[PDB]
Amino acid sequence: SGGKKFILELIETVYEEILDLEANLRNGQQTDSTAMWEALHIDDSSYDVNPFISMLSFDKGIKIMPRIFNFLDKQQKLKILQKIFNELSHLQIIILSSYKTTPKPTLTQLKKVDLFQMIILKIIVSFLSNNSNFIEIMGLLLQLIRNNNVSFLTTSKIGLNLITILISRAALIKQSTWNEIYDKLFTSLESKIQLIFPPREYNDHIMRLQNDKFMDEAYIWAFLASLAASGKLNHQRIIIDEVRDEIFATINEAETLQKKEKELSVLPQRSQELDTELKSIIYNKEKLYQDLNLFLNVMGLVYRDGEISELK
Amino acid sequence: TAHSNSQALLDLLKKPT
Ligand SMILES: [Cl-]
Ligand SMILES: [Mg+2]
Repeated sequence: SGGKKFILELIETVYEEILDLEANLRNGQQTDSTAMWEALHIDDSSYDVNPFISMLSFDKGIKIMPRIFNFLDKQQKLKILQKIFNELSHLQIIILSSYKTTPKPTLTQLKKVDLFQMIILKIIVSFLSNNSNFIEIMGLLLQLIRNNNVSFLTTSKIGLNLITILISRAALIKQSTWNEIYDKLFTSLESKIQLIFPPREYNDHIMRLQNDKFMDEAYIWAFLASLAASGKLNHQRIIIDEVRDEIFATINEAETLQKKEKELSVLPQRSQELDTELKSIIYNKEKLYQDLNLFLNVMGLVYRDGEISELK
Repeated sequence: TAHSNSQALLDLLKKPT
């Protein structure tokens, strides 16, 4: 709770407040975002689940987020990011994007996940890059690690992608407290790193719904590239040991595509449809090499031409 | 070194299990 009607009436209020601010601004009139900020209920603990968190369950709530950020200051935006991180596991979008809680998502559920990802992660990237200081990024990570089961978040594409954004920004911000925060994150992941890879039945289900024969796992390798990057030799050792089977599953998949390419390219007669198939195979074969190499290169390793070796 | 670390990681990765 809730309830459903109350949250929908709250979104309508947010829409009304934003439209008044937008109208005032356009006409070059003085804007006051107090009524709008109060309509959000960020500083509200009167319910089991925070009303703003509940607003994010609805696509209409998600779509107005960039417009809300146009009328907020630095601290207000940070309060929003902190409420999101603090209650990540109680966000229905995380429950929908997790292969554990939602093993069979509907196409509608997948569209909601994708809408949320391109809107909410764009907002977070824009705020953290320009501009947020060390203490604030460290604070968001600690909020995420202390108020959530981190391994459950890594089973969700949004959860994993939110963690990658935070690690990658922290890695850029220092040219020693991060070293302690990173190890707290590593602690919560150790012996569960393989669980970031969804089971085959989940991937087969996502593929049927989108009519595709290849799963995009670039985000999984980007998370791993980031984690290995900020880790010491002992962390990299654990990562390699835990994801070893996934590295060899990706290589087998790429080598299967490499052989399909060679067998079809030798065919004397070639139509535009065989041309399309070969380009599709070449594209997917090269994508697997690139995704795995984003991770391996970080540890000075490279997959070429048929094996893994030290990067020159 | 970065070389010795990379070699340790390669050797670990190349183990069957
Ligand atoms: Cl927990
Ligand atoms: Mg203020």
